[PDB]
Amino acid sequence: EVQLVESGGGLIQPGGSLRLSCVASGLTVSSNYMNWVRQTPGKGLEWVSVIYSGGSTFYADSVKGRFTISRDNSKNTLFLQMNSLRAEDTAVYYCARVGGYCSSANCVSDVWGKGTTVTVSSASTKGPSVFPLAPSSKSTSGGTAALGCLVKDYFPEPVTVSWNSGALTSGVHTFPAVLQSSGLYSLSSVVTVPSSSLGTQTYICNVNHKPSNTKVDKKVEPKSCD
Amino acid sequence: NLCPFGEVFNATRFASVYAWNRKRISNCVADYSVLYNSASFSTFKCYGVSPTKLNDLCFTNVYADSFVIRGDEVRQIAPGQTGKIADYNYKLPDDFTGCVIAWNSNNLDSKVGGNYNYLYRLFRKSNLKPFERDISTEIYQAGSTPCNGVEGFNCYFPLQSYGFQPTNGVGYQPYRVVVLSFELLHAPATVCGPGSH
Amino acid sequence: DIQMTQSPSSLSASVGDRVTITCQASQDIRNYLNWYQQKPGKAPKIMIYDASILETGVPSRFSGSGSGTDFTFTISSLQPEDIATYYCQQYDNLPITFGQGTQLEIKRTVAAPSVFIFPPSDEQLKSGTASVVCLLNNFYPREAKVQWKVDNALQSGNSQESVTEQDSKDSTYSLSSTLTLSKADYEKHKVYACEVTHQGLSSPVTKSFNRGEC
Ligand SMILES: *[C@@H]1O[C@H](CO[C@@H]2O[C@@H](C)[C@@H](O)[C@@H](O)[C@@H]2O)[C@@H](O[C@@H]2O[C@H](CO)[C@@H](O)[C@H](O)[C@H]2NC(C)=O)[C@H](O)[C@H]1NC(C)=O
Repeated sequence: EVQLVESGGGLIQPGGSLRLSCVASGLTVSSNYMNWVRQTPGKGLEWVSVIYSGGSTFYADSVKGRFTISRDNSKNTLFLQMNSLRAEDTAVYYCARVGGYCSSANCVSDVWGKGTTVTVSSASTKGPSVFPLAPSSKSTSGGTAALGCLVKDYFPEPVTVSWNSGALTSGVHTFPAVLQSSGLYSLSSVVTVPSSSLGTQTYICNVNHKPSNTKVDKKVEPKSCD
Repeated sequence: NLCPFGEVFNATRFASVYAWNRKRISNCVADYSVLYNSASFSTFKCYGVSPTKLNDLCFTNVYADSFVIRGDEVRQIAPGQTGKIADYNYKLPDDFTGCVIAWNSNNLDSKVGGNYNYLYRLFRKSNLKPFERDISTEIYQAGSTPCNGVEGFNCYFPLQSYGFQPTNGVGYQPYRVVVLSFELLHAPATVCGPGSH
Repeated sequence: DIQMTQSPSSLSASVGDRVTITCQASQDIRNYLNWYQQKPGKAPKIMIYDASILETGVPSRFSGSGSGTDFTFTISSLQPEDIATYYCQQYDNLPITFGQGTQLEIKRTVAAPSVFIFPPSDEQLKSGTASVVCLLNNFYPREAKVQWKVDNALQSGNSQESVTEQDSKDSTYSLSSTLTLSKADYEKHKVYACEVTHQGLSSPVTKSFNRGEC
């Protein structure tokens, strides 16, 4: 196996800089063709930069003059410096060794990393607001009740959601975030439970937003008539 | 006695770029008009030397390097260029004083089904110094595990084969390249041109 | 540069069916073409080396063919463990180019959606915003119309829909429609409803609620 662990993605204002790092395991970055490739959700995969084992570097036209690829053989890490970042550079960046050049017996192993999200915007970091999607008669049908948590008004991405601290797993649907008109992301995490479990079992959703250091543990209780 | 320029140009067989051939022109008179009059050259670029004035000059030695590459790689045979060929196969000095002549050879070096006799180097630790030739077939260690001559994971054969076929695109068709380097040392110039006193 | 064209951009096929994806390069790339499979959320995984070579671990149902400027990626018998986005990539010519992508959807029996509705919580109303959440769960096909009726008046612009990925087991989808209003706008009306039109329903289903309590 070959592992490519990446880091350095985060929110950065237009014009700022950012250095993405990619540590390798089971692969010498100074002896391979190491590639940086970004993927915008709307456009798809896009090659960014490549570095040869001998030291030669090449960059894409949308990237030339602004980015710079490099490496440290002692740390065995591939670096991508990004300057004068524009809003179009917002994507998930991967480090990889593009496989191919196959002989009859052996090929070059194609190994991709995990990816880091680089967001470029002028909006400041905001934390999420967690509200309870409460179970009720309108949410009960066929002996199965539906509850959940509404994570609203957060920036940037991502946000991790669990239920009962990883205990409740089956029937959990966490919708992908949508960018609201106010420029803030918002999503919902629903879960279907038995209608009888509304009284005994306690349901708590755990929302974590690392970009803002926000940790919320909201207890979703059924609707009440006060 | 004339210099054997036709010996390297109209040769029936050429060498792979990683094992490029070199003919040491010495003790002869040249006829550079025969090189210019041939209008079948698709690429003819001289760096430093003046082609017309080259006729009325003398040099200590001349070197004619010959090899075959791809079409889209002919641009790499130039002073101050980077790529697979310029770094791991054939490197020109940044102070190059000579000429690069490349012509398409799809009707000579291409075979239906694939002409896998021409090879190039894919993996190499350090770049090639100018006018260096590396013909080693040592298994390239791409990782931290030793190879011990056996090919496998992270252990690649450093030579890739050109798939030269007559139906390839222009960029992947074979091109024959001849590089002329005029060396003028502190020694009796023994390679003079037509108009030398 | 080399422009890569992948067709189709999205295709739906049942289990066990034969899936074929074509890829065309703007110029000759010989056999230097890879095929990648990217699961939802994961990173692109190598699926086919050099047009035809099959990566170790990939089942024998996968196959690849073609050379020059035309290539094809084929799945003989489709299984639900294969739903992903597939790309064709050319190297050996910089810049390395990819395809636009091909979504894979597993056809199944039409399933009616389970419709729920969630009124805005009191904790959110105390902040000055009201978000009504209509929820459709476990349905196929993915296409479904969701309209908002506020006192028998179609509300547009406030709604915002989000669909989850196709489940790797049920091959079903889930949709959430959030309608956001201000505190005064939410107090302006009494009845809030979401009307769902879907193939699995013989008629549109409406989930409604009155402000305060019914
Ligand atoms: C490489 O190509 C031709 C070789 O000319 C040869 O002439 C005879 C020896 C015959 O046996 C064949 O090998 C060739 O035709 C040179 O170009 C001219 O070619 C025409 C015919 O094609 C010939 O009549 C001319 O004499 C040739 N001109 C010369 C010899 O100056 C060409 O110059 C050769 N290249 C070099 C560097 O010599």
